Amino acid sequence: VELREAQRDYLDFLDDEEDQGIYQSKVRELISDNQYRLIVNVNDLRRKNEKRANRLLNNAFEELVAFQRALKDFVASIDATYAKQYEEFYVGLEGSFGSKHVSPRTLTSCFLSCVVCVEGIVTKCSLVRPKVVRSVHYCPATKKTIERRYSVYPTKDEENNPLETEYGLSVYKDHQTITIQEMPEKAPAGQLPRSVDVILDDDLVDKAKPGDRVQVVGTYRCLPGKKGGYTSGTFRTVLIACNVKQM
Amino acid sequence: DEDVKMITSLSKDQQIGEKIFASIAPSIYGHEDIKRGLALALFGGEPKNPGGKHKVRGDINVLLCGDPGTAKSQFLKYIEKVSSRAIFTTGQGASAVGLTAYVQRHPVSREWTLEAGALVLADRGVCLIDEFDKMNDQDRTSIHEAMEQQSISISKAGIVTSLQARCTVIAAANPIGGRYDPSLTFSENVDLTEPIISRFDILCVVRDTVDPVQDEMLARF
Ligand SMILES: Nc1ncnc2c1ncn2[C@@H]1O[C@H](COP(=O)(O)OP(=O)(O)OP(=O)(O)O)[C@@H](O)[C@H]1O
Ligand SMILES: [Mg+2]
Repeated sequence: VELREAQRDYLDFLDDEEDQGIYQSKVRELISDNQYRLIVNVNDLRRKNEKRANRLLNNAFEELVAFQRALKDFVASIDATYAKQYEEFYVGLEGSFGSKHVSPRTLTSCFLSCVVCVEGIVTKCSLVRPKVVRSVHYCPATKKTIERRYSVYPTKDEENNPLETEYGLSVYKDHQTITIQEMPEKAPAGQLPRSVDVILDDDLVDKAKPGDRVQVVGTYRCLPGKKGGYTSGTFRTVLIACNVKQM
Repeated sequence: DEDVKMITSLSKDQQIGEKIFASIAPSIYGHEDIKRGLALALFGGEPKNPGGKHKVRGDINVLLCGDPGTAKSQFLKYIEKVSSRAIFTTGQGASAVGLTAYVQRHPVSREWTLEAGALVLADRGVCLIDEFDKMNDQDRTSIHEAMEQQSISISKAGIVTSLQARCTVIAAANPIGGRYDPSLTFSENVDLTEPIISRFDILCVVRDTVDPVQDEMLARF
């Protein structure tokens, strides 16, 4: 019920053409420019719906999923032809967050599952790597094709017949990891710096380079303890970015 | 308890000062003035601080400069033996105790430690320096700041500290040319700078003039 109401509110937010809105023109430009990411100002959403903005800031994952679903529905309604190419769209955020504008030094557990904005410098970057989404396999012995989705790699048929992988039919997405360090111009003198880890996916992979000053908006989450009968009770925290800006 | 009474009785002696002066360095022949100055340094004075603005120290630093073969190191060894808290070091190098503070993993204990210089370890004690003219820039700067400000400031590996270094410094040195020249001043005969020399309260000059009777007595001893 809550998710459906949030989706309804998000759908109502976008239909602003009869209210001097700009987002319809933005979506038209995105379709024209073959882009699948939309940037929405947090200030405008707060002006139009403060409760939805508060819920999104205090709870990110579910609200972001609902907003992506709403954007999918909106793009479908505009031109379902374009929506066929991509499975889902992605959301970008902009504006003044206020209390959630947090430097790497001031990041704490109080901001878990929330949307935060950080400003820093890039020190470490990793090579771009593909990640599997779907897999297609073929059996020359029986001329049968099987499909698998990911969110175990099959190797043999039911009758132990060998399976051959079709790399071209599979789906891959880009992935990269970067590190952000507090700017020395603002860090206290005589103290060691503190760093945060950020994950970039899809079209945001190649938007950062080491030695550059950037501003990143994204969700703050923990990583669960890996498999084992005993756990230390300490989880690593990694930022999942949704928008990167060159200041 | 009886020791206090014995000390008070000894103080009533009319020649207690001469006895104390002659007691220092029994194995060293001659150099009465050096022994007297070392006694004065050992007994020390009294620091003063009107309010929290004007600080005046009470430590008596001693510098000895002399020709080779005048037994300068024996006085330092005797002072190290006598003093309850005495730290001995040499400026040549490979000293057991360093003169500059640093943060490092100890080779033996394998633990992350902050090791201060000999000046800090000698707080309210005595610091003896041999080969005072062989020191490098870091040791000279550390000694200068420990003698002027009586404190050491450390800013290393994210650690910012200030440590007290209230100590009495006794140093030994040799002339630039290997032999003291009376025609030149003391400053021109030593590789040290004037501000460093100005810190020492007592400066002693030792020469190796050929006196047959003194040489005969020294050889007999
Ligand atoms: N007045 C003295 N009485 C007894 N021994 C003496 C006297 N003067 C010098 N010596 C002897 O001279 C020797 C020289 O060694 P010593 O370490 O004392 O020299 P030093 O003056 O420190 O020399 P250097 O300039 O090379 O550092 C010693 O074995 C010491 O016993
Ligand atoms: Mg010597």
